[PDB]
Order: sequence, then C-alpha cells, then structure tokens
Amino acid sequence: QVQLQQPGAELVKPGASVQLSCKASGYTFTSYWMHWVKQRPGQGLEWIGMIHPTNDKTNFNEKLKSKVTLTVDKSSTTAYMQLSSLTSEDAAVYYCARSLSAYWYFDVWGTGTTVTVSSASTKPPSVYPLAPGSAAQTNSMVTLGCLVKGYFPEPVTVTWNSGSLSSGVHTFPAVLQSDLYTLSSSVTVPSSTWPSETVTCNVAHPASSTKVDKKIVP
Amino acid sequence: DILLTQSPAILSVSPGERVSFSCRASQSIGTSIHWYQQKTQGSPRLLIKYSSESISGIPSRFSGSGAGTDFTLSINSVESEDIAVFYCQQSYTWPIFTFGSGTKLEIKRADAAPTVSIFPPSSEQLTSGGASVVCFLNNFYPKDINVKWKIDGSERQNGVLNSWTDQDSKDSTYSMSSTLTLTKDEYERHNSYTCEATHKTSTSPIVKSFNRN
Amino acid sequence: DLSYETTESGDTAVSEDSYDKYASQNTNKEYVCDFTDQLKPTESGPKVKKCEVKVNEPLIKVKIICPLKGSVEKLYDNIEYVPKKSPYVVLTKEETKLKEKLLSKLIYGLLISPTVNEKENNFKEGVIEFTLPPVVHKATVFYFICDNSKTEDDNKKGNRGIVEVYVEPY
Repeated sequence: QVQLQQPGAELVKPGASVQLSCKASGYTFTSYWMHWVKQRPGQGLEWIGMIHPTNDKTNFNEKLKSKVTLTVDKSSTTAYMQLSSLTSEDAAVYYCARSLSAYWYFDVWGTGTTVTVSSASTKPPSVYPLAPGSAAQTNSMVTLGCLVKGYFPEPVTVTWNSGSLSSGVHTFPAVLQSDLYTLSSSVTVPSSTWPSETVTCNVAHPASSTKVDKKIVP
Repeated sequence: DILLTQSPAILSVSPGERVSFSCRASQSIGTSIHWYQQKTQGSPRLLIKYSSESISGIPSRFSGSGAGTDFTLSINSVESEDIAVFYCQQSYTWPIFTFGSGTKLEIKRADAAPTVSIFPPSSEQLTSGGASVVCFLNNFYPKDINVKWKIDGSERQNGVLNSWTDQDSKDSTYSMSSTLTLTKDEYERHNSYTCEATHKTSTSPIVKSFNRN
Repeated sequence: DLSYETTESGDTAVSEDSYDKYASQNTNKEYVCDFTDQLKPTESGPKVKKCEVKVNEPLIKVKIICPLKGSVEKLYDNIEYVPKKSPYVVLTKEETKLKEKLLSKLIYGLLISPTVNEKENNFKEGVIEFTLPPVVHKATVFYFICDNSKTEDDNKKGNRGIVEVYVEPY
C-alpha cells in the first residue's frame, strides 16, 4: 500500500519554472527521507537531493543545487521539487524515492514525471486503427495495430482492452518528426479471436489529460 | 571524490546461466553499495542493500557480494524476466549519493524469424492528411534487422520512421515498426507500396505489399 | 602503573571467516576507517566489518570514525568501543585474545594530539586520531573495535566493526 504518485508529464517553456509533486501514502511520512533522481532519456540515474519532512533538512549534490529547491507539505504527505530557469538540458524523467532513517538505500520509487522543455504547445494525439484489410489467414494469427501520431509532448500510455490484453503486445517507442511525436502499438491474436472479439487500444496522453479509445474493425 | 565504474555496458548470457555485474569504487568504501534494477519504461527496483543483504520481495537467485573496492551482483539461473539495466549506488559519501553508469543485461537465444505485416490507412483519410504506411516486423533474432521500402521499380527513403524495441519476458525477441509516411495526395499516386525486409542472415528477404483496393 | 586490563577476541558473537574485510580509505597522508555507514542494524544478524589500515610510509595520520550512540535514533543504541582510551590505549593479539596496551610504549615516537580538531581525542567524541612516527623498524599490529552488535532495531541486528592497524617497517 506504499505509494509515491507522480504526475505523468510537465511541459515547461524555456526559462520558466516547474513544480514537481510526489504524493506519498501508506507509510509514516515524517520517518523517511524523500530523494529526487534525474534520468535523461537513454541514460543513467543521477541523484539530485533529499529532504526530511520534520526539520526541512535538505542535502543537494552541489552541481545542481543552484537550480533546485526541495519542499515538503506534511499536511498532505507531499514532496515537491521546484526547478527554475529550465533549459533543454533540464528535460528528463524525475523520480522521487524514499529512504528510511539513515539506511541510505531507496526501497520505494515513484512512477516518475517526464519533463519536457519546449515552447511548442500541448497537442493530444490522433489515434488511427490499423486493420489487415483483406490479408487474413486460413489457420494463422492476426496482427492488429494502433497508430498514435502527431502528439506532444511525451509520454503516451497505450493499453489494449483496458489492460486485458497483456501478451502479444508490442508498443514501440515514439519517434520525433517535425517536433511532433508518433507512436505505434501492435497486438497479435489467433484468427478465431478477431474480428469475432472486439479489441480496442486505449491511449492516454497525460500532458493534455486526454484519453481516447479506438476499436479495431475490419 | 568517490567514483563508481560498472563494466561492461552490455552483458549477455543464456536462459539459465550465471550472470554477474561488476561495480568498482575508486576508493575503499566498506560495504556501502546498493543495487537496483530498472526495466524498460519502469521505475528502479531495489535488489540488494549494503553489498549483500537480500530484500523483502526479491527472488533468492539475486545475490550481491564485496567489501572495499570490488562489488558483484550475481544471478544464478537467469530468467528472461530479469532483462533490465542494473545500477549500483554508493552511500559511503552520505549525505551525498551517486549511481554507477548501469550495466544492461540482454539474452541471446538460438534464432527467430520476424512476423511481418503491412498496413494501409483508415479514418486518417477522412481527416485530410493521411499517407501513413506502418509495417510491423515483430519477434526476431538477432538484435538488428534491415527493413526497406519499395515503390514501382525503385525506392523512396523519405518518411521511413523506424522504431526498434527492448526485450520480452517470454520471447526475448526484438521487434521493429517502420512507418513510412508520405502525403495523402501522393499516396494516391504510385499505389503499389511494398514493405521489404532483410532480417536474419539467410539469403532472400521477406516482402509484404498491398494495392489500392 | 596501569591503564586497564581486559580481554576480547575478534568476535564475541559468530563468524570467523565470513568477515567483510576492507582497506581503509587513504587520502594523501590520512588513512581513514569510517564506520558511520557500516554498523547499522541489518537482517543477517551481526556482521563483522574489518577495516585494515596498512602503514608503509612515514607520518601517516590514522583517523577512525565511530558512530556516536544516539547520533541517529535507534541505530546505535548499544554501541560500545574496545579500548575506552582508544588513542592512547590499543588492543594487541595474544594467541587468540586481544588485551589492552599503551600505544606510546608499542611504537616509539607516537604523536597523539590531545585535541583532534576542537574536540577531545576519544571515541566519546566519535573520532580518534594519531600520527605514526617517521621511522618504524619492526612490523606492529594493534586493533580497535566499534561494536554495534548489541543494538537491536526491527528484526535485524547491528554489526561489529574492527580496525586492524598494521604498521609496516618503514
């Protein structure tokens, strides 16, 4: 029941500030340090700092302290990281994580906020079905798709049948074209399932707080 | 300054062998090392605390060891569900903490052929733009294929936007989605687009095509 | 005269070859054993952390940091050290036992500063220090103990820390 909840995304304009939130639940808030960890797209983890809720004691890696401020609201068991004067170098995923007392390991990690620094506007995606159309199979398997194109910024969440289709799924990493993101997801079922059983991709774009379903039809 | 070094960047085993990741500190730090596992698009998961202490819900095949400078996270009988990046973390310099650069664990099986599929556009046509020809080439070995596109006697290397992929718990078979996109008035021009390939090492590729209607 | 008379071993718990043995952290002429992150209570009972100091050069400052009882809540509840007069009194191997001995009589020319750095050179202040002489003729080994194995926090137990100072002939 231990939980560290983080918003999916924050789109920040260059030079603006951003407030990141980390809602804790299911444990004693005042007994844990709350750390902040930065991970740039395809790279490693980078520790930023930590804060203790009781005394507001903060410790930073002095390389990034100039831009970071850590904050806690004990009333709502929420940890905040303020970031100022953002640049493209500041775009990354920012996890919060907890550590008990002086045991300096991170047992419970948050979901992570994907932070994007750009002047481009938020754009919800267009979800287009991908059906075989004619090309089937006598006793083979049918592969169905879901094209999620033209959105900004990352991330996008794609499930099939609200999550009931876990296997045979291949969600491919988004590609940046013309400052817009395009993503495709693939599912695979035997021919006796589709079109007989209705499969639907659920696309959630947290940056725009937009959700769309798209049934795959012949 | 205490510096951590993880070598190598990529480690490859076989489903059932013994894997071991190295974390070296630039100075002796006792047993102040902690290990984590981060799967694709996932949050890091604590595997081992203080060099060799097991965590509450971690499988017993995860073991760490070491004191001073050289630390090793080992996996006896490795499954494919263990595919992820492994970071070490030092706490000797508390209240300042740092992570190693991470070591990626991949698995290589025997072989595998990609299940290729070509696709037309759907309600994107009614919108106005269009011209999205996505081609899935799912489940294959080794790590890289070589998809290609055709026209009416030649090739268009224009809006081919490819996307590779990580591993899988059951397949360990990579995947790729080449989505060659053009304009919705030019897609109504050639009308015989083929999605060629070239994955695997055998001669003669795998071709998937379609026609306007 | 007299300066105490006790008798310990490397343990007083369990384990003898499962000891986590590591070298001190040497920065220039400062050789440091820091136990502030090695002795916290842990599930696998009482571990033994043995920090080995190897002195092969003149005028090396050996510094030893022991986490103070109550410095953090709970984790060091029953922490005690080996020689109470740790800078001036050390432990020496006598077959299988460790007994107390004056350090100045063990190594001639030991420069024990009474003020470590604005504090009393004693494990009561968390840190002890001593500088080795410019010349040592015979290899000399003495020991220190920072024992947190009595501290119980949760379902795990603290660790026993050992410093082995091996002064080589230089």
